[PDB]
Amino acid sequence: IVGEALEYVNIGLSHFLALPLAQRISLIIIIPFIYNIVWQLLYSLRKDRPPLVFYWIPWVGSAVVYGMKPYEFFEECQKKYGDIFSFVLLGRVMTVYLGPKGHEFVFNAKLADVSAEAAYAHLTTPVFGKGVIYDCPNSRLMEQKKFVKGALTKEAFKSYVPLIAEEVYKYFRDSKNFRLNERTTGTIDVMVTQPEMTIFTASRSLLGKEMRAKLDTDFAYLYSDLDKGFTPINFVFPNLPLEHYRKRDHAQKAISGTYMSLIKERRKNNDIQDRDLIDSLMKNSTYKDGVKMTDQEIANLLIGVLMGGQHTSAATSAWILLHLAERPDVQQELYEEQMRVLDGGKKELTYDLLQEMPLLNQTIKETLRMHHPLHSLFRKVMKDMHVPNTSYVIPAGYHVLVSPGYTHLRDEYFPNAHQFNIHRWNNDSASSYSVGEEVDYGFGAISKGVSSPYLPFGGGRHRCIGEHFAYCQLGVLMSIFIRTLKWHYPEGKTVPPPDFTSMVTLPTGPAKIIWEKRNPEQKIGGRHH
Ligand code: HEM
Ligand SMILES: O[C@](Cc1ccccc1Cl)(Cn1cncn1)C1(Cl)CC1
Repeated sequence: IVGEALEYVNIGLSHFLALPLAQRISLIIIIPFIYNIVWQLLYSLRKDRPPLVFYWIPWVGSAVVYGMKPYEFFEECQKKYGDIFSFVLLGRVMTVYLGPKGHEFVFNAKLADVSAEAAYAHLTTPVFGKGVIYDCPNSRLMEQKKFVKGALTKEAFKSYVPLIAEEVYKYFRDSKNFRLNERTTGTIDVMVTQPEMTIFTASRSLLGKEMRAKLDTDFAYLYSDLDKGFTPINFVFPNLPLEHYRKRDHAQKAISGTYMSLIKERRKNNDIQDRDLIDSLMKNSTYKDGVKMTDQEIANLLIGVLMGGQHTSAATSAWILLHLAERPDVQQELYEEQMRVLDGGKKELTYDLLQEMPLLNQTIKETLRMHHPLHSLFRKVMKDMHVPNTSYVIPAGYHVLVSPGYTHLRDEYFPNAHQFNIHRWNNDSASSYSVGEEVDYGFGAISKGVSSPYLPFGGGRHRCIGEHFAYCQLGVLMSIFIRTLKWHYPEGKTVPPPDFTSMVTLPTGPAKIIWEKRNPEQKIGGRHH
């Protein structure tokens, strides 16, 4: 009968629970291994799902290959499966949609369909603090971006340019990496100098002289502490009780405390001007429902703004230096533009004159094409998503992944994509531009279409608002580098490959260049010890 088989189910169960633990832990790995494999083969039979990349190790998925070489990973998947495909990543299912259609499917997705803050809050909230960026409803984000943008105006950039210039010259004068008054040539690691120059120039201009002054003290170590807490590791283990995580948390409290100290001091003195982003957020951080940002939230939002601009910009100036190091022809061409626009150095650099340096701006544009700082952008899917002109459905709980930086490197959209060529942007020197209709999500009119193959600043509701600041900063910095120095590689060295494991696609260090003064006898004035 069949009842006697049912007895043997029970018997077999009892014999299973009595196996030697050698065989039993052997089975606790062999069962999920086999089940994973069986599940994938079953999955490939669904026609309402994008092809899923095969993987051996459950939960881990394609994490290794994706983690180390994501563009190579995407190209292989693209050849095998086309532009839409899925892969497992440390517990999650990522659906990749490559190319301009993918830009459109993700950046222009319905607010109800996808969530950025659901993807990122665990990465950023620990670092920035509560109440801001991804620790708040999207509508709050939209207004925060409006608040920050309102400090990032043309009139602010006119005032930031000499402050940024002052910092670059102070760095050339005082830093051990240069000391131009004492040395006429030297070797630097751009992954040491550019992060420093970046935080010095961004602090001075966006936070002001007090906050810049504090980076000359041991307080600077908190920034370094806070900086470590910004790592992909936060995606799997956002909070685990080790030391790294406590120095981070301490840094957040300590730095936000310093900003709040200055904010409350400015208000108690009625010392509220138009100097910096701090003045600006103090005068302009009331939401449309009338709720005012707290001083804590203002401080946290300052941290997020500085942190965002820090890693994107520092990686970008590093790459610019690295590409130009093997292109003395491009340095020469940029130097001639500087001499023409600044009347042989006699004109002081201003924001308006920066806008008349198309080749310098094209050099930034081309670096951002070859080295998009963020190789992958994510959203969590909130509701089932039908993929147009397919029968594909992306179910809620999945994640979508868009990669404009991958398209940046495709010969079909950029001929000879792997060649650094600033002249591919001749008569097209703008950081970005909308080829047509606009829309406003709450922080200004931006392009409605997100189909450009070039999208260094993303698009849609989550689009960057830092692009003009980053061009101002990079522009001032590279204008001074060009006028002051020539540089090249040590023998046999060339452009390093990207390190894709970090949060930005920074160069693999150490990435060293050799500088020499164009004018060995030129002195940088000012007092120093
Ligand atoms: C070369 C420099 C930069 C590049 C290439 C860059 C790139 C991007 C990209 C691709 C996004 C969209 C992210 C997504 O869709 O998930 C973004 C968003 C954003 N960025 Fe930047 N960024 C840069 C610098 C900056 C700077 C300097 C600031 C501030 C001064 C900044 C602040 C922001 C903010 C507030 C968002 C909005 C995020 C959201 O709404 O979800 N970024 N950036
Ligand atoms: O978009 C960011 C997050 C981010 C967004 C706004 C402000 C700061 C940060 Cl760090 C990075 N970023 C974007 N612009 C500046 N930083 C990443 Cl790390 C990709 C998810």
